[PDB]
Amino acid sequence: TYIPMSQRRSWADVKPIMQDDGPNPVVPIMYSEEYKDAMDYFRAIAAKEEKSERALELTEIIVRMNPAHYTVWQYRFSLLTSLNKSLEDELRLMNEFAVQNLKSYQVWHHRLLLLDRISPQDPVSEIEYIHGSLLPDPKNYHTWAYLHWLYSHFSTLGRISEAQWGSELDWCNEMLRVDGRNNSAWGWRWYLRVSRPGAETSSRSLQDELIYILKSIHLIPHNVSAWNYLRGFLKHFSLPLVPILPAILPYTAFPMPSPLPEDTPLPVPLALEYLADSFIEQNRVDDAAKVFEKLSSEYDQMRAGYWEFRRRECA
Amino acid sequence: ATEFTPSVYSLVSKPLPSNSRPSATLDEQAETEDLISQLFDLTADPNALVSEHGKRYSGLRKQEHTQFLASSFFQLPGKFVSLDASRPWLVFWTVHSLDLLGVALDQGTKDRVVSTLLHFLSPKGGFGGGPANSQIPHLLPTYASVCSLAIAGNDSSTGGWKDLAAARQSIYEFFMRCKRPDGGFVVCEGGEVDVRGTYCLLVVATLLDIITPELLHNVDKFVSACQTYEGGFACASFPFPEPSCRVSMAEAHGGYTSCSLNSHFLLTSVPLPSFPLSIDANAALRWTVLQQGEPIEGGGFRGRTNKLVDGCYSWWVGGGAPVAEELVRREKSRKVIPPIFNRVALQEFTLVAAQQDPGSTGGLRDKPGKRPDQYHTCNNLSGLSIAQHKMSHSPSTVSSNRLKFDASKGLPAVKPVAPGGGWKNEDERQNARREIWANALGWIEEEGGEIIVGGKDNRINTTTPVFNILGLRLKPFINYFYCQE
Ligand SMILES: N#Cc1ccc(Cn2cncc2CN2CCN(c3cccc(Cl)c3)C(=O)C2)cc1
Ligand SMILES: CC(C)=CCC/C(C)=C/CC/C(C)=C/COP(=O)(O)OP(=O)(O)O
Ligand SMILES: OC[C@H]1O[C@@](CO)(O[C@H]2O[C@H](CO)[C@@H](O)[C@H](O)[C@H]2O)[C@@H](O)[C@@H]1O
Ligand SMILES: OC[C@H]1O[C@@](CO)(O[C@H]2O[C@H](CO)[C@@H](O)[C@H](O)[C@H]2O)[C@@H](O)[C@@H]1O
Ligand SMILES: OC[C@H]1O[C@@](CO)(O[C@H]2O[C@H](CO)[C@@H](O)[C@H](O)[C@H]2O)[C@@H](O)[C@@H]1O
Ligand SMILES: O=S(=O)(O)C[C@H](O)CNC1CCCCC1
Ligand SMILES: O=S(=O)(O)C[C@H](O)CNC1CCCCC1
Ligand SMILES: O=S(=O)(O)C[C@H](O)CNC1CCCCC1
Ligand SMILES: [Zn+2]
Repeated sequence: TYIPMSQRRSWADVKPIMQDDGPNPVVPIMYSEEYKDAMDYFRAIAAKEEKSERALELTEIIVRMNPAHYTVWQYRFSLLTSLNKSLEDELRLMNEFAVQNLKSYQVWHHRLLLLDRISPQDPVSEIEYIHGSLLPDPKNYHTWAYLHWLYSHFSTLGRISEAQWGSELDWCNEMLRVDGRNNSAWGWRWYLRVSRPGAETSSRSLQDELIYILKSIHLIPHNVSAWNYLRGFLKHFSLPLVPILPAILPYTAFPMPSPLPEDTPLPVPLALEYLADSFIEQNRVDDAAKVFEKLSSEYDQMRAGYWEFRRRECA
Repeated sequence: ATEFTPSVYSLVSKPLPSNSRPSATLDEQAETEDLISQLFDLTADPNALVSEHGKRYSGLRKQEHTQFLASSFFQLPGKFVSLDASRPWLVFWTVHSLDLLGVALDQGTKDRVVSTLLHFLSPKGGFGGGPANSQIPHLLPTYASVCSLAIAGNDSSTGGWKDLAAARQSIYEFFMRCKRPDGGFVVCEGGEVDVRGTYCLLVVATLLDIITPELLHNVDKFVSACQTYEGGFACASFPFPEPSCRVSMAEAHGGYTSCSLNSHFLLTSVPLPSFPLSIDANAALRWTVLQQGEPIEGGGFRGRTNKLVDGCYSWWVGGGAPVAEELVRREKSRKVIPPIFNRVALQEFTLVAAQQDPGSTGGLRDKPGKRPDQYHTCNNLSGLSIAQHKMSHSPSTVSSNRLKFDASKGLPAVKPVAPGGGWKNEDERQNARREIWANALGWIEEEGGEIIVGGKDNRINTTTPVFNILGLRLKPFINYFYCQE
């Protein structure tokens, strides 16, 4: 049975404050006895701006019931800094939250704030945790965004070694080996290989990247992730499409296509987009328009309107 | 009108090819393809004259959806505590859906909506996810509350619009407290930084006439750098050490692409020099159209590459299409008509797959197998509206707006945080007021552009791109704050 906080001697000095909903509010929630009681006392605690251990304990009670309660999370971090609490211990609690399936924008942001403040000299153990946390949830958007932040923030502090970057690429390669259709991992590859300030982008480095991309395409010809990466790569480095065309041409009917893998019906819509864009590069607008028309009427009819727009843009 | 928008039923439905490489992504995809295609097979083609015998009827069950929204509008069970910090969204999702469904609230109920939301307003500025004595202000419920007040409020003493006008300075100050030097905003004190915050802030600032140069500095650069190699936009960009370079921090997503395109569009009507920093509109358009699913997955939109189709992205991705289209149009005109997405297929996804099965709770949903909710009800319907009605931003309408604008009418100018943070002079401020107001009211329903799949009984009202409220709500609301009534 639940013991009301008004009956607890630890809270006797606190006068709870009721929720100020006003008369007959819309969308009211029938709060549980526990949640209402906790919020009544939090309202009082926060109004008086008490920074104490009981206030800290109370914030944990509330966020367990509602992980998205941003006000309480804001108050919790203020409590951690005011009381000079062990932030490493708090990180361990956040790990437990993930295991207990308690998640939100707020939990991930709280984690960011903790790592920012702890500011470890080597963030390897946190990087390792994040990798492990992606196993049951390989596409969790918050986790991927956090990983980007972690490497970005700590690299500005000069705290990411070349060995650390190397193992990160190794890990990303394994993720893409496990699931080549994981677009989140492709996005992480782009950061590691293209967009990050320290990315190695020499002539031979671009050659190696092209090889990797094409081999990914030849392995999974219908993988939209791989095609978007190819097109993004050539566009970013202002590389002509024509010299790579022999590797893509078989999908419209450097590493070349495999007999093609089984269950690979032709043509691949994005291979046709490539072919059409290569015609535009050659100033062959009529040939380009012909491909867009085929995409519109036969090979990618869902986007009939869009491909017609691209066709008209040639004429 | 439908030449380039083939019906799902007129196309061949085949699974996404495996290329003989199985993966977790494909396992989920094939399973979802099965769920959606099987429901399409059980449902009568909405376009057919002879609605075949024994098959489920796909008509929009407006009354079921009205009952769904009504049954949770006045009381929510204890489990909804997960959305206690999102109660203004529960308000917005309901009142906007009812607007779209053409269901009027009586004045008494409207007054309750106003009262509920006004108690969420802090004197220091901004709305929170609950009462001011319970929750701190936050950019997202500020958007949700402001839009809800546009929908349910009025210009009388009990209508709430008066309260917003008085709160203009404090709301502006809250916005400035959220501002970071790189152009990002925290969603709340000590909160996360992403383009949802930027979008929600820019909508409210536009509507209430509280835009200044200091509020917008670097905001364009932050958003522009969210664009990924895929063409869509990520949650945020990281400023590398004024900054040497800005880098996108995750995948292009429908939600963040919606917020980014809309944010950028709002910024284009602010006449600051070399502002806003350009985005790649064609890449954004390409990404948008590529997220429309194949016939087997019902022509609904997915939120990101190699993920699943979901009814809510009809608004987030579909509703970004007319914005991207307009930006592409402007760019081609700067250097120097068929629909750009399958408007028919999207309506078919909504009618066939996104509605709750008949004779039950009602409401609209993510996909078959998922419980309907308020969030999906609102976003399915908002997306359906975009598909049904051809919305365009009209330069001639904007020109007509400019001609009727009265600069001598307006509320007191906000006092900037920094002495030089305001407009250079009154002429430049008034020119900005005119541009912001004229462009905000530039969206028109194209004559002859209407396509209502399944017949006119399926027609819902026309939402406005960028803002996502009805034009009939937007006009008197913005006119009130700019004193253009
Ligand atoms: N924000 C956000 C968000 C995050 C993830 C998603 C992904 N998504 C897609 N379909 C369902 C979802 C899960 N969403 C439901 C709505 N929602 C929410 C709550 C309060 C307000 C708003 Cl607008 C939205 C969430 O936070 C989580 C969608 C939206
Ligand atoms: C104005 C405002 C508040 C806009 C928000 C827009 C929006 C829909 C954002 C989604 C953000 C996000 C982390 C999605 C991933 O969720 P998921 O992995 O559950 O969904 P997924 O599989 O479709 O990507
Ligand atoms: O977290 C408490 C801590 O934050 C501050 C500002 O840094 O106040 C914020 O939190 C209070 C409790 O929720 C609110 O009343 C206030 O509006 C908000 O700014 C500090 O004053 C407080 O110690
Ligand atoms: O078999 C491929 C061939 O069929 C078409 C339609 O005639 O596309 C169908 O099959 C594709 C899978 O290979 C699906 O992606 C698509 O949704 C479906 O219509 C042609 O477009 C394609 O060339
Ligand atoms: O399509 C234009 C216009 O025609 C109407 C009837 O006036 O519906 C017809 O067209 C729809 C879309 O092509 C079909 O789904 C429907 O079966 C057919 O009657 C209007 O609803 C529509 O706006
Ligand atoms: O929301 S809708 O599906 O459009 C409308 C509801 O199904 C109501 N259907 C009634 C059943 C009994 C006879 C009168 C009609
Ligand atoms: O000064 S104002 O902002 O107008 C009014 C107070 O600050 C409100 N503080 C609340 C205390 C309880 C938790 C949520 C915040
Ligand atoms: O206005 S039109 O599009 O020509 C035709 C009507 O909208 C058809 N609506 C149906 C009426 C009978 C019950 C099921 C809906
Ligand atoms: Zn959804």
